[PDB]
Amino acid sequence: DWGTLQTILGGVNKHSTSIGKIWLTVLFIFRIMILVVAAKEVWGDEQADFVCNTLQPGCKNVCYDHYFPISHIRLWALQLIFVSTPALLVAMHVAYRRHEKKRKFIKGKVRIEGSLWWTYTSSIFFRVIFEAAFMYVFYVMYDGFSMQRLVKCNAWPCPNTVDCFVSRPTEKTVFTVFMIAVSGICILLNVTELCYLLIRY
Amino acid sequence: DWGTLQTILGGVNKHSTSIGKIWLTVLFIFRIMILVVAAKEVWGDEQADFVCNTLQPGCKNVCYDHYFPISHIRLWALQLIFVSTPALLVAMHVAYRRHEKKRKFIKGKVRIEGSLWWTYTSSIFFRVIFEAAFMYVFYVMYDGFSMQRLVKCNAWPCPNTVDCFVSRPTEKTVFTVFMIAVSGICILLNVTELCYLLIRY
Repeated sequence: DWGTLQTILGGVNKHSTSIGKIWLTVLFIFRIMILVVAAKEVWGDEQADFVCNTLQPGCKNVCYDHYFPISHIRLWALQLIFVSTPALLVAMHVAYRRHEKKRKFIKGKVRIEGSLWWTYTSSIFFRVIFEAAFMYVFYVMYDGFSMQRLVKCNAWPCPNTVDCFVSRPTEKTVFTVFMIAVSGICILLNVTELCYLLIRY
Repeated sequence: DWGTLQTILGGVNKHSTSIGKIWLTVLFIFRIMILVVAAKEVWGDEQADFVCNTLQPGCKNVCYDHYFPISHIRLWALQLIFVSTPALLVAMHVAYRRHEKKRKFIKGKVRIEGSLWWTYTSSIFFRVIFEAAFMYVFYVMYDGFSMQRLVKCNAWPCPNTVDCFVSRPTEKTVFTVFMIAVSGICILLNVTELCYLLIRY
């Protein structure tokens, strides 16, 4: 039930008029499509085919870890999770509060644009707080903007400075580009919607 | 030319009357016979079949060394070398000084019993100084009087405390007994001759 149901509440009835309402969510899908291709495919090798040229037991495991603390595809994953949260927390805040107020005062819209159009504004703030909280780590945590073919790893139990080599560090980067590019694009659409709610107040 | 020539000068013409003159040298031969059996036969394995249960590169080499600094058969060897030295230094001091004084005053025995029976007394002192200098190390250097089946070796590059195992540590000990026993026997005969030169002065 992954993706089809998030839209049943995520793509709600009739919220705003900016052409960036759907655009942002079409990417949200696109962006989980690109990742549901990367993950199971290019990262399986991450640990397996990660070769350290040393016979020294401890080394290779320590050399992956010290170098791949939260692997990319689990970061990408967490991103799509956190940045998914505001989207579904709001949609949850709506289908609850709207169903509630309605079926309670029918037997016995200033607060529909009040309560909900307001939490949605802070959501849009949250979205870009996350989309940029990770975009940050993904750029600061991981030694520049990509990964090299080999790394020189000083992991504890290696003898002095040893070599190690990653698997397909280009294919791995390629997908770090797209996912970082679309991570920026999906930042602007998010900030344009935070901009439009700063223009008319 | 090993053994047969040391006797040509070692077992000289007519030195003393104690029945321990030949006895000591018959052992000297016996003792190089037992060692010329041990060495090439039981010690080849020392390093080869010395097994340390660890995958840790440095370890096994360091575990032999830290534990077998001057291997037994090279000690035994050095013994038979040093304790061989006084025997052949004297015999050398004789066949030289005797050949010299003779062929020099023939054309133009108070100093034969003086010079030579005196250096021979200090030789006998030297013999038992060596025979006991090593007998000492061989007992102090090597962790008791024999060797265990396995050792627990803390050699640097092992992970913590590792096991290792020696080759035929009994056959190795067996020959440490004989060679240490005959190292004691050959001490007493040496000291009995230093005793007989202390009795009549």
